[PDB]
Amino acid sequence: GKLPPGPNTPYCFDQLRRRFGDVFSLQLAWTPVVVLNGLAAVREALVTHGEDTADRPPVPITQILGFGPRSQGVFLARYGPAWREQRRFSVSTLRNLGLSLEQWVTEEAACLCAAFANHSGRPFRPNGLLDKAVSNVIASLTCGRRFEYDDPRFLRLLDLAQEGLKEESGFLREVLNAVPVLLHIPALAGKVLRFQKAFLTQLDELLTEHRMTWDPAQPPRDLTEAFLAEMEKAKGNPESSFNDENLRIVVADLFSAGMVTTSTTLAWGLLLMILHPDVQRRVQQEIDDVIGQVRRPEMGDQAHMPYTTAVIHEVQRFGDIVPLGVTHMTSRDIEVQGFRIPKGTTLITNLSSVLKDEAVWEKPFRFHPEHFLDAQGHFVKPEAFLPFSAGRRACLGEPLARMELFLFFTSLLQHFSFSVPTGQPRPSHHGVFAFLVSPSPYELCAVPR
Ligand code: HEM
Ligand SMILES: C=C[C@H]1CN2CC[C@H]1C[C@@H]2[C@@H](O)c1ccnc2ccc(OC)cc12
Ligand SMILES: [Zn+2]
Ligand SMILES: [Zn+2]
Repeated sequence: GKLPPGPNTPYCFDQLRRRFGDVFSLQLAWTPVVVLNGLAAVREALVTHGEDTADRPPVPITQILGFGPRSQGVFLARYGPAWREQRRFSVSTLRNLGLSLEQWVTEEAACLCAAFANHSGRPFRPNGLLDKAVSNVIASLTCGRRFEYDDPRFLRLLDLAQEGLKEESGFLREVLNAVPVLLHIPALAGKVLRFQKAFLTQLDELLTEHRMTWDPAQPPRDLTEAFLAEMEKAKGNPESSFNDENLRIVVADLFSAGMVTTSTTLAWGLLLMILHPDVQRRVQQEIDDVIGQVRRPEMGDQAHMPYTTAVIHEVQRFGDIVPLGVTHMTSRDIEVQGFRIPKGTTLITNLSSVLKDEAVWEKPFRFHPEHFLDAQGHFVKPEAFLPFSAGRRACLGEPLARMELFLFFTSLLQHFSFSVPTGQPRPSHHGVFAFLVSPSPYELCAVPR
């Protein structure tokens, strides 16, 4: 079996793809890595061989966060029953709460609009408030409450989360994962994940309060209550993943996976609306013709707003916030584009190469909403639209994220006209790579309509 050819990062991989093709390999430290580029490669790996590519590479430092065999959360959980039980529970719970989450999102959108209006037309960076609105949607899903935009514990929670994102990058974490033995030195153990650990600690305090107000004689109001109820039925069952050590991990996974993604996406959205005011006006025209100017947007509006739906999809395509997705690990030998992938290889899915594929999209490096329209103005979704990846491990947040993007974006453009402040440089459309790819900082003016 022949192996893939091969010898900041997103540009580098797209460079190597040019040189060695769509499936190439690397040795990143002591990890054999295979990178997949383009729709064909990614689907072959994640769908056709989806059974064998749905594992995660082990992360030894998660011991520090209370992880264990039946306590792996969902995002990093190894392929196996502790992942599948929590995967199915979150997917189902999200779905059940639809029957609601939309009500929580819609209320949050009105809170956000009111917070935007308080800037009375003066320039401001939108990011802070977008984070808060998006964080309160997760708060609503997980604990059945929101927090005020100036609640002290709410702000510390978001602060801890931002600092915890940074801890995903570093020399220290790379060494400790390589040799988990170094974790016996307390000086090192206490430093690796101090912000993520502090987040969980702050979270415990919220979960303890929620556990006091839970009414178990009523149907669960939110996901923590659904979990607690499952935890009751599972007392006496050492096989269950429904336990107090997993609860805090699963809820931390939903916050930390769901905040920065949806928020960054919305930040790209507003930036592209001030760089392309003509798209903005067309969206505001479609809003006026379908929704009007008083009534709050509802999810039922989306099927009648093909242009707004195109724009929101193009924001995700152009924004391309998670260029390299989330790593997978193979649990069996597989074949991709002919090449042999050994068991235990880390797979990197180059989602950027799918979203920006020049063979598929008309002008992939332009902001071009017609990427999702046909000449008639019908919304069409190409198969290369994979901002959430594919297969068994594809973003379980996707239905909620879709709801948030549509209800936050259209609520905002319903009530405000957005522009570049009249004395500043046209902000760049080029992102800042980090954990996520986010817009380079900008301010905007939001004036009522
Ligand atoms: C625009 C917003 C979002 C984007 C672009 C996004 C993107 C992604 C991607 C690329 C993955 C990796 C799939 C893979 O492993 O191949 C992922 C996984 C995941 N996402 Fe999202 N995400 C978004 C919002 C959310 C939200 C709102 C939540 C929670 C409600 C969420 C929760 C998760 C979880 C738990 C996983 C792990 C799934 C698993 O391992 O089974 N995400 N997301
Ligand atoms: C590729 C990164 C993924 C790994 N975790 C699950 C989803 C994302 C982010 C998150 C973690 O980095 C993280 C970031 C920020 N604050 C956190 C707070 C607690 C936490 O508990 C597991 C994990 C956190
Ligand atoms: Zn509750
Ligand atoms: Zn058509």
